[PDB]
Amino acid sequence: TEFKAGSAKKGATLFKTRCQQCHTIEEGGPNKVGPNLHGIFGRHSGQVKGYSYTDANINKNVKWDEDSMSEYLTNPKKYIPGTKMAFGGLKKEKDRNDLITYLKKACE
Amino acid sequence: TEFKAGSAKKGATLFKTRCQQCHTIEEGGPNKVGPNLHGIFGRHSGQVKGYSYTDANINKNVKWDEDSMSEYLTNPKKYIPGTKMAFGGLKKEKDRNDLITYLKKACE
Ligand code: HEC
Ligand code: HEC
Repeated sequence: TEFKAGSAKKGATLFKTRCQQCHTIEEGGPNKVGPNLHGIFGRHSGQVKGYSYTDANINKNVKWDEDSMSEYLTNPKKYIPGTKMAFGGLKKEKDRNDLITYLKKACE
Repeated sequence: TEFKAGSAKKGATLFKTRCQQCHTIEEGGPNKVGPNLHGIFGRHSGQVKGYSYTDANINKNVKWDEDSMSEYLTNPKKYIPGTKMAFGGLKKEKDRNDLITYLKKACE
């Protein structure tokens, strides 16, 4: 594909307003409705310890990158049918760019 | 009209990313390409001291409120023909809501 960096401040607010409801992102933050996402780009789907994932996400075995991430957030279920993440998606690239910007920084 | 409160954190990033280029908002911040906007909702257009406004904005005599503001940011020049603010506008209400949210808080 093609992915460009947007704004990490903007990505920050999007997170707080769209993801934080179900996820933490900090090193050592708790699993909640969703799994903790710290360190995600160095991992594959369904590997956070103690988190109960659907068969769907485990089997998908997604190696998370800025590119897999942009497609996933477009529409989570289209990408991972069976997934229990209840989020419609981020339709705008601009939106996904900003957010993945932040994630990439914050997840490391 | 009708104006609803969105997010002040989101409004914050929008500012930094869309307005800050030309405006400061803090009490005692400097005039720049644009006038300082601290205290704007208690004022009419073209009254900041030392700022050189166009005849256009002065004559318009806009009493700035969440409602005049939402329409202005839709398209500044459509609202104030002759105005020298070079910004296309914020097409989404959602976007304007967030931003006016922040402004209202930050401008006081
Ligand atoms: C609650 C309503 C959620 C919101 C809002 C978001 N996510 Fe989510 N996420 C949620 C669940 C229940 C799950 C588990 C899915 C399963 O089938 O097990 C997830 C999963 C993810 C993942 C997968 C990571 C992995 O370890 O495989 C990612 C990358 C993820 N969520 C990211 C994410 C972002 C960035 C969000 C905000 C736009 C977001 N999710 C929203 C629950 C919820
Ligand atoms: C520089 C490219 C600008 C950006 C980006 C934004 N504004 Fe602006 N603004 C700018 C100028 C040059 C002017 C003066 C217009 C004139 O004709 O004199 C303005 C003016 C305003 C006003 C009017 C306030 C007054 O005292 O009458 C407001 C409320 C305002 N600007 C707000 C504002 C916001 C919220 C912005 C971000 C989306 C924004 N402007 C962008 C220059 C520039």
